[PDB]
Amino acid sequence: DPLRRTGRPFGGLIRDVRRRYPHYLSDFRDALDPQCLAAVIFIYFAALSPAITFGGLLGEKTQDLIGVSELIMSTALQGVVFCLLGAQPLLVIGFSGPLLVFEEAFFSFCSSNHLEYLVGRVWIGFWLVFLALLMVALEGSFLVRFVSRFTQEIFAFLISLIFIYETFYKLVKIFQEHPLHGCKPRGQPNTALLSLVLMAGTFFIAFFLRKFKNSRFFPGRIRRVIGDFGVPIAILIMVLVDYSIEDTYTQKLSVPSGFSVTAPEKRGWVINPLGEKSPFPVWMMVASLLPAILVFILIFMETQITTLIISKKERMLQKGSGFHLDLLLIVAMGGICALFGLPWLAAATVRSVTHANALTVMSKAVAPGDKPKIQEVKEQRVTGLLVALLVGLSIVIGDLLRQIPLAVLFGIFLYMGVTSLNGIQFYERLHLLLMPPKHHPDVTYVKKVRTLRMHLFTALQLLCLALLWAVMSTAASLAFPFILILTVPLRMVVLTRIFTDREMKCLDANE
Amino acid sequence: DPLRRTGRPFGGLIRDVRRRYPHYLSDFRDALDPQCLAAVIFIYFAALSPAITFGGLLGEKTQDLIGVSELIMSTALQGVVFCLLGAQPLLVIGFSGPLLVFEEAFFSFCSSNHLEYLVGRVWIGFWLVFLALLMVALEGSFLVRFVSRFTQEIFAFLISLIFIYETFYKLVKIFQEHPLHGCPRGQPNTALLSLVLMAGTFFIAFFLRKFKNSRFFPGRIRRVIGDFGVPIAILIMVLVDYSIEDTYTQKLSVPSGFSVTAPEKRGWVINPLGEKSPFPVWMMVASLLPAILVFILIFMETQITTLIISKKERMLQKGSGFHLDLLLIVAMGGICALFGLPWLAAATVRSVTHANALTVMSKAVAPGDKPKIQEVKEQRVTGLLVALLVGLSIVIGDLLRQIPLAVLFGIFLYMGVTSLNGIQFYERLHLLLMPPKHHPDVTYVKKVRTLRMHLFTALQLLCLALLWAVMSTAASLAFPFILILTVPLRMVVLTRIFTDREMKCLDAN
Repeated sequence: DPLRRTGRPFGGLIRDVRRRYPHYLSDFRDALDPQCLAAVIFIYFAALSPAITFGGLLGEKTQDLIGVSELIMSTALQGVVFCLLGAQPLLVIGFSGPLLVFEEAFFSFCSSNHLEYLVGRVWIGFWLVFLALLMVALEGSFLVRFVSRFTQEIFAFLISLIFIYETFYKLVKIFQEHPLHGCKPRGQPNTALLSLVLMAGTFFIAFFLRKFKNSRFFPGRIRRVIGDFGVPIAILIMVLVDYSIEDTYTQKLSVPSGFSVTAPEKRGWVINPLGEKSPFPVWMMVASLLPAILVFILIFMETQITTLIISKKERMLQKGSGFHLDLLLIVAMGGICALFGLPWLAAATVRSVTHANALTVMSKAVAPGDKPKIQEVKEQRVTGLLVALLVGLSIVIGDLLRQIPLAVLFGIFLYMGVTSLNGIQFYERLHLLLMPPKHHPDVTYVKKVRTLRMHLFTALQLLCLALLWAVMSTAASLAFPFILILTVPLRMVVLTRIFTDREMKCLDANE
Repeated sequence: DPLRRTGRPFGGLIRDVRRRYPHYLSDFRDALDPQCLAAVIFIYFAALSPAITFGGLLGEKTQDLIGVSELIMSTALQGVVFCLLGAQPLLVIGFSGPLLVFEEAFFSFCSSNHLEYLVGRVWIGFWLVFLALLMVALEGSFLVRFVSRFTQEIFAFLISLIFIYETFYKLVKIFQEHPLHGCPRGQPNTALLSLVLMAGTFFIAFFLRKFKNSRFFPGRIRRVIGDFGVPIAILIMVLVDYSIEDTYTQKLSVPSGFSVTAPEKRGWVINPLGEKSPFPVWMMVASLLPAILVFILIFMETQITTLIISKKERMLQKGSGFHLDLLLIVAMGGICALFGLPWLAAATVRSVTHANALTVMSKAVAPGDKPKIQEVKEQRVTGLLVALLVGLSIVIGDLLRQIPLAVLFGIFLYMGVTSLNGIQFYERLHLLLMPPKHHPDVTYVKKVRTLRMHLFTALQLLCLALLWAVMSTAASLAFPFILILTVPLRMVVLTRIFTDREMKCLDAN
């Protein structure tokens, strides 16, 4: 039982480091497989594009204090260190929306009170390091055992839905800059339709090859190899198709040139903790505790729920996962990186899920029946390290990257968002709403539960998800982790009162 | 078996006419059931669009006014009289692909010279009447039994391939008139909007077809929504195009009012007596072979449709018809060819949709296996209400002028793709590249070796390749002649190569 209170200081840390580290050479040996190369190529773009997007947003919202170069360097360094010393290497760490919101709010607060920003974040990093050390010393990470399936699925569904909304929203903003009138550049013709065509083509080739992977045509080995390289082949085909056209203008991937600060005239690579230009007030040094607590809560909840979803019993993970030597590493790396002005990072749920299920191997079942189960996952320490190094050295190259339009990557992002949905029981119970009761499958939560007492569960969980989305989209979105935490007392009290014991045991269980 | 000879010249016609007409009142009375109205709606929506789009291609290709209006009024005129004075009033008389391919070639041939024209077409049409009368009098309708599965599936596959290829030829011809350069022969957003529209309509129709037989919704609503796939896709795409403010897209070209030979004096009737130049003898007395080829096409299509619809499994009590339908179709087409208009045949897809939409289901508490005997709503009303409603849609040209021309091509692609299901040539062609251990449990895979089955499929593909090659290059007016000599091939060569057991499971009725 990984989530057990030993009763001794650093007990969980020692248990994790003795459970995972013996299987070290096995991780580097398991990487010899053509599937690993496809996983690397698939995840490189999915880890590079959000870095550029969020770097541009952060640079425009912070007066070019933190930009694209800093975010790329931070992601590379933190990913390399984590994949070299982490307990669970199937995690992809990167910048996200809540971190951006917190950074912009802190910048506004610092500007309002005439305080330094980069110097101010150093003390937040120090307090994060102290809090992480205190929590690991007291082995307080055993509280994850109280996060049931009722909360692991709302979080996953909400994150995967936002990933799809923000992908359809990037095409409306293209159609709004080049409208169909007829006659960085603006108002060009044939651009919006070309972007739509490229995105649709990439997405449809992705599903076509995914379907062909599990088909009956061709020999087995060729079929599996071709089905593994679905995303790279789709990307290559659509990039070549766009390269053939010579006159129409399409937006293309842009990266900065040279490892340098975005604003070298007002910033350096090293921040003095006590003062840059004017001395830093003493009171803020001890009043910075609250933002540290808030960002610690954000990082902790995100990383722990992602690890919980990844380490389910259905997904055959055998080497083991560490709930203690993950938070310590992530928070310590963030606190150290804050001293150099680089941003903080947390595990990305959709990227981690995609990375995990792009390495699974499915067994060969009989012709009739349901979907064949999962045989193995094939985890290792090589893919994440390679992806981090590639993202780090994505600056020296970039004359090659300038030929890849953004429209092509939208299809890959839509494919990722759609594929990441399957596997959670909330989605299947949402499917069961439409079907008539005589067509329901022979699953364990429908035979022992009345049909009308499962739709009530689904409706309550949808209500919780809608409330969460409404709270996130309003002006005060910094309370989102607290609202996410508040569902646990809901399940332990209100759902216990409304439902009976047997229904609660059947509907949401460990397995 | 109706396909027997009694020695009497008109013996088959007499036997067939004294089999349904005595039951005229029975066929004409019981038509008040509400189940027929839904079938009529389905037939109208499944038959209106192919007629209008085929007429559009005729008008844009022939350079003579045979566009939309001519074909619609032809279909209505043929259908009304067929329903009144014809036996087996379940056949739907529609324009098919092979007739397009043949008459395009004939018009190209007559334009290569300068003395054939529509008057030459009329001289073609007269020989149809003569030859049909001769064959019905001689009672040669029994030749249907000599055309087994080996030829029907080749014909169907070739027709589907031609149907598919013509859709991808207009896309290539729309990226050339309006290229994709920067800043109607060049309008900017015309080349890609058409592709978007046709892809959208094809995908919507395909998804509705897949959803029809799914596990969602009560099932009656599911079947109703799945029935309206093509109309719903067409409506959605035409609304989407109407929402766009300023972008050139080609629309339908139906003429308003009754129009024929606009830059010419004479009316609908065509005079085969020297309108412009004297017509020599050997372009009307030797103008008989294309009549033979058209007769072969019509005869094969109509008789195979009648065989398909009148099987023992599709139980039928009133009676069948094998001679009078052919006589009526060919003679009436030949007579009406001198009013312009295209020769018209009986298509099987619409007919079987009529048959299974007018058929009562099992109506049993036991799990469903196949539709039981129940009753069949044999009527002469659901054909008339379809033909008249199709033919009166010529004063509504204002609404049809807003339809984009790419949605129709999406519908062509959908029909050509969905018509490939049900012919054993297609499943054998699929099996040609599966591993041998994954082959299904059909009857023609256990009793014959894999190599012999693949040899049969490869031998059946060479005939298709030869027909495709001869259909295009220069002898496009002789492709119905190879579909005739493909019967002696199976008669002698296939028997000499294959054994008796293999050519009883591979080629089975």
